[PDB]
Amino acid sequence: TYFAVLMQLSPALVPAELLAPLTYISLVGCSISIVASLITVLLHFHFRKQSDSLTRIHMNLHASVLLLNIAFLLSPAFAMSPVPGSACTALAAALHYALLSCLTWMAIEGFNLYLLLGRVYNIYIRRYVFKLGVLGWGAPALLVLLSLSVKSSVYGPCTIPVFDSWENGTGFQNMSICWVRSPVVHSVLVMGYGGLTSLFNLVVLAWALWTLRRLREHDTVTVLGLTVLLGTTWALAFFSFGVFLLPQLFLFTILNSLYGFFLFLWFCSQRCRSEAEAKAQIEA
Amino acid sequence: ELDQLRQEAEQLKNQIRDARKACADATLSQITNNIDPVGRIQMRTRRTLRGHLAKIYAMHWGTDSRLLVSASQDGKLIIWDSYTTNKVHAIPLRSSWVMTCAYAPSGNYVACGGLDNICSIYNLKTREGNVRVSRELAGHTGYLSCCRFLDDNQIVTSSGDTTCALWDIETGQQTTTFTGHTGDVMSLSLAPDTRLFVSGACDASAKLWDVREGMCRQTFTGHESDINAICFFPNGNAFATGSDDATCRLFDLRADQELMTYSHDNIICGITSVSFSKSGRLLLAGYDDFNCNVWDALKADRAGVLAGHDNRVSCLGVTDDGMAVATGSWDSFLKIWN
Amino acid sequence: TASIAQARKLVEQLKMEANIDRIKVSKAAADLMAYCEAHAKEDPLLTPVPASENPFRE
Amino acid sequence: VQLVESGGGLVQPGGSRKLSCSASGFAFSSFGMHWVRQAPEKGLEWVAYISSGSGTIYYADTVKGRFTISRDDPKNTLFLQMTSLRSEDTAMYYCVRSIYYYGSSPFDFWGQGTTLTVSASADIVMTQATSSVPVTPGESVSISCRSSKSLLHSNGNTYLYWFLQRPGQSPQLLIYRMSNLASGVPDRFSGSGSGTAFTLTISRLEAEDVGVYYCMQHLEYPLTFGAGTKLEL
Amino acid sequence: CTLSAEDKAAVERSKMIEKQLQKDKQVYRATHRLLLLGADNSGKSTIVKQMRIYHVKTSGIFETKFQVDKVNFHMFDVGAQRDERRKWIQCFNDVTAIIFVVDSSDYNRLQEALNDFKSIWNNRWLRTISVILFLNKQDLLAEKVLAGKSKIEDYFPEFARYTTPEDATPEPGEDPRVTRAKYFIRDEFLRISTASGDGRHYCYPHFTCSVDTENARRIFNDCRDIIQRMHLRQYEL
Repeated sequence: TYFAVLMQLSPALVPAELLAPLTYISLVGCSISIVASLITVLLHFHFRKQSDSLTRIHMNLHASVLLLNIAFLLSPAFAMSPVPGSACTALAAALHYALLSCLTWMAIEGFNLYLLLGRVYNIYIRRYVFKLGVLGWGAPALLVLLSLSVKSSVYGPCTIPVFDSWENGTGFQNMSICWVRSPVVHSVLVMGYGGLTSLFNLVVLAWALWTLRRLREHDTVTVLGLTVLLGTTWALAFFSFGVFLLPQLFLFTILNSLYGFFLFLWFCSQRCRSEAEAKAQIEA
Repeated sequence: ELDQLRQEAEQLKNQIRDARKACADATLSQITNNIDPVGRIQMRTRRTLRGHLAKIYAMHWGTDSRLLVSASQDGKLIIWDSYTTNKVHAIPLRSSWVMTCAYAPSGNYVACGGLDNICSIYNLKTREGNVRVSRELAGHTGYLSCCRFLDDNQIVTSSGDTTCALWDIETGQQTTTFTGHTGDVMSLSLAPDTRLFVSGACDASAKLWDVREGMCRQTFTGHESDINAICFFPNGNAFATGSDDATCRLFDLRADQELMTYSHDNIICGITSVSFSKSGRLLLAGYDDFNCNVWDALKADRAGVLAGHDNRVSCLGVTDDGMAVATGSWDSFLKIWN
Repeated sequence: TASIAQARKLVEQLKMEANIDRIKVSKAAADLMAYCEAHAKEDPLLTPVPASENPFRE
Repeated sequence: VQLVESGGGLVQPGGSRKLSCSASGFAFSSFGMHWVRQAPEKGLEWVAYISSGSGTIYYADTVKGRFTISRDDPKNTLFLQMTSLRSEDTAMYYCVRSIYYYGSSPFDFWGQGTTLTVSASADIVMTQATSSVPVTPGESVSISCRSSKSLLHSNGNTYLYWFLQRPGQSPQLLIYRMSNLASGVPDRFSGSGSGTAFTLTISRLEAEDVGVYYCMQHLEYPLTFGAGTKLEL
Repeated sequence: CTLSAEDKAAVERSKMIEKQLQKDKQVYRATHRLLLLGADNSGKSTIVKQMRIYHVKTSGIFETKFQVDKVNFHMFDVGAQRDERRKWIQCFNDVTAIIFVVDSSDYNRLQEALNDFKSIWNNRWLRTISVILFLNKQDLLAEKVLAGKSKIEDYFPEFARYTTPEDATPEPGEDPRVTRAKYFIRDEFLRISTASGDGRHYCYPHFTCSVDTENARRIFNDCRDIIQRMHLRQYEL
């Protein structure tokens, strides 16, 4: 399956010839991601820094993205015959939790940027990282564990239909991915959440650009890193309309499967810049 | 003439240099070349002491080798039970900027001092449990660099002027003043026999005083940059000196001459604290490159590296029984290596 | 002159320092090495004390 | 430093009574407080203990629920409510100061005490000799005590305390941890122990050392006192 | 448990101490430490007393407290130390800002003030620390340039070859020939500022009169900019 199945209005339309290139694109982008975070988490401990209050949020976002990419690949695995009944209802809950946690952590990064650049002086809270971790993990848990029992016919096996212009008549078989099959949670907890969080990230991005221009009255590499850290390619899941078949399916996948790789690139660049500053302050 | 006695002083300097050369027959390497190496030394942070808010500058072990007083820029002296990693006392200071911290041999008083030109003496053991300042020794026209305790009633302070001062605590006035430096004194160490003490200043010179009349005995000039650390040998007839030349120099009192220099090629950072081991074989120097080095005091070989620190290592002190060495860095961390 | 008053203290101090008997570096080195080798056992930093009688275990 | 107590008097059985300890002259916030009973003829017995910050409160088994302790820090006072006071509680109460750290000396100052009269368990029991030891001034006294459990913790401290109580004021600390001497007592006193049997030796007797000598263990709560050995002139 | 009752109470005492440390860590992090430097003629002692309305003999550090918009600062003045500040100034490696106050009234010894600012700027420890430069007592400069007793060209030769900068925004009531010398000093200091700034720190020039009825909002805004840039350096790549 491709990555765009996670959040969509109801396109369900692939030309049935680009699906195989698309899915393989989603196959390797997550794969190159599934290692990129694993080494990153490795680099954070074997080369532990002074535990900055900002890099902790980056590590938590890396963990959330790694969880999402490790739970996405295993939904087709637990959508096959060897599934003990409701076995992958738990995996569907895990995937929904991972999506919500990643979005919430993006919102947390936006709030941290606002505090660090807008509310410059009073930024210290007792244990800021803990109150952000709870809001980024357990707060998007009071939405999944709440719905696990209430109207429990909400997760479980799902078969999203893929069709060409000929309604896939006497063609191939639709992909099976156990997900949120109730088209009610999929508008209040997945897309509602992604419209509440991505809109906030876009607002903080315009404000970040404005305050960075006023602060400078490279300046582009920092914004390019910021649009990855905040998450703006995930704003691409608002253009699932009929005309925009290519962007919401191909651009979204090719930019968000490699989101873990992009975050690893951000972490590596920040670490190398910190090393450069340390070398500057040692030799001088 | 006004410049006449300058020639006499130069002649005296040449004479003392010639005397030092005449007493120089063989270097320390030539004498200790037939001694087995200490081996490859490993120590780990048995207990790390968290709780300081800002950079730690000064520390001093107590006589009991268990209590450790540490001074930080937030304006606090924390007394740690190193065995159990506890906080016996958290003394809040009047001046946030503190450079020196001492611990009396009797364990009753702790002396702090800094850019306030005040040596504040705090009575630890009082009928009221709070640590109240005993007396605020004043009379220094510069930042106090090192306060050290002779007994419960005397204290030697090296400050930011070209003077050291021996104070009687009870009277509150300078018992004697040692002058003869041409720069600020940055470190001070007392000999084990509580009778002599060496002071290192920013003159690239270390002077040995005598606390009975207040006049210097000998002066040792072998460095190029300022002196930040000083420490007597456990024997009491030699002392080490840490500088910003990336060199640690061991001098001896009886020969009045440089004995040995410790400096490796890939070390270009200064030394912030030097302490000998109980046997005197290990010279532990905490450098500016986030770590400490344990030199062999009789071979000039880097025979050990202590790694874990996130910033500049500021204070470094061994215990009286020699069990552990505590290094306090600028990242508010004290590490007890063993 | 004000400067000669400070200058005449340095000559006296150097005269006091010069009249000091200095031993040979070989003798001082031998004594220092003797002290180092004598109290070599009583140094936990040289020989790692076993984790049964050093108070910084675990 | 002084600790003045208010309360006490005649209370009918089954009633309730509030006793207060006002501390003037030291830092009440950093010090733990204890309550110690003393019967009109018998010895001492530990009652309750409150720590710094009211975060660690302990009681004796005989007073497990009847009494409750409460420290009011801003005005430097320590109250306790006494509910269901039976005739077994007709004892004088002492507000005992304490502090705990490395080298600290618990049980330093004892308040004068108030008399509360009511009208008509694997503890570490400590045993002393008979409360009658004839000793004359200028000699050496050799009081002895025995513990049911070895008080030598793995740290290396034998949590033993020897107190003195003159026929007048409240008891005062003499030695703590069987070896360490108190802040104000002379050097004539000494303590020697092996973990189970302990000896308090007075190398020279004066007229001011007459009184009753009390024992304490501090290995674990509750704190057991002992009958007490009396010196007579 | 595994440890004695006395050790339990010692651990409780340590916990209380850590609680107090947590309580005053908030105050430490909220307060912004500020260093204050200047020559004897520069009226830093006048400033640190004139701003108090809106808000020991050989003592070394004098501390001034003031809060603007519920943000509290802590200015430290060094008063009783020697001429060589090479050693103790490293204690100010973490101060938010340095306030260098320069007397612009006197024309002589302005070169040594420039040299002092240069030494402050190029110090190894003081790198990555900005400077809120205050050209203090502009009233005396305005009075003296109209007095006519002394001339700029006697001390500085480049004044004649210096027209007024185009970015100047002076009050129209002042003589346009006054602002020439008023901004000449600022340019002279800013050359030293921009010689080796290179992005780690910047100078924030200002002109301050005797009282000015307000001088803390400039520090508020400047420190806001400094802390904003410090925070932005975490994302700089």
